[PDB]
Amino acid sequence: DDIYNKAREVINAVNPVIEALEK
Amino acid sequence: MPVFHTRTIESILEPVAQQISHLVIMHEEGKAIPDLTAPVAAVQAAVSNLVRVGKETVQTTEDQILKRDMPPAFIKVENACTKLVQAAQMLQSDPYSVPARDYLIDGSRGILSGTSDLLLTFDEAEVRKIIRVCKGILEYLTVAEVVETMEDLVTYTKNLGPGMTKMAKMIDERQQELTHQEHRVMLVNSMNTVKELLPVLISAMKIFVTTKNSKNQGIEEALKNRNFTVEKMSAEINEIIRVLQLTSWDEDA
Repeated sequence: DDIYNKAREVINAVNPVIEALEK
Repeated sequence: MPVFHTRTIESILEPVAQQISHLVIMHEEGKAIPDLTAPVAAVQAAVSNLVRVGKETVQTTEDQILKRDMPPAFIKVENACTKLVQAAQMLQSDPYSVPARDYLIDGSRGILSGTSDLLLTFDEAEVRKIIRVCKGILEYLTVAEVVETMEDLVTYTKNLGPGMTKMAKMIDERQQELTHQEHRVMLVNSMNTVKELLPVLISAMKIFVTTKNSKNQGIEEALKNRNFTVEKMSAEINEIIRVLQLTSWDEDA
């Protein structure tokens, strides 16, 4: 589950960049 | 193209759908972007770890489809991440900038689709890995027929044991990941029979070797029992493969 956990952290790290665009 | 995924991938990709729905809107819908140097540093850290783990898999894999389909996804994620980093640097000068905005939208989109593509490619290789183990056990079960000594029985049982352990673990993890409850039932029931018949196989082989050398009757009854056990175990392992192939089968054929 290393790839699954690594992918999960990527999706999680992108979330603050989305809400910043959406204001 | 793929309708169903595992319970894990469905859960990981559940929020992604709404994320893309929002990112796709941005091009239609003042400015002032709040810094974003720290959240982008986290993405770079996250992306590099994913690409690293990904590149380790491509280097250590036996699968040619994985070795081929996985590397383009790293590039898709790396190029998109460098866009987020490029975007953060031009927002340092002035937060009111349209070229930096387009880089952020295309950056996040390119990362999300890229990691989802990477995950699907990996899980498809994993189901292939499970089918290869099952087929391997099948092939080694045909070898039981040539075992005629206590030395070969020890050799055999010590070679079969770990494979059976590897397959059982793979099937338990896999059945727990399926969304079709009736598919889970087929895998559990088939794996139960294999687990239950494994000591029966050994017992039959032990009776066969002890009757062979030595001596005479009843080698036919012992033979019959061994062959039957191998045939029943083989039919169940083939049931497992077929359920896993119903789900996973990709083009062509």
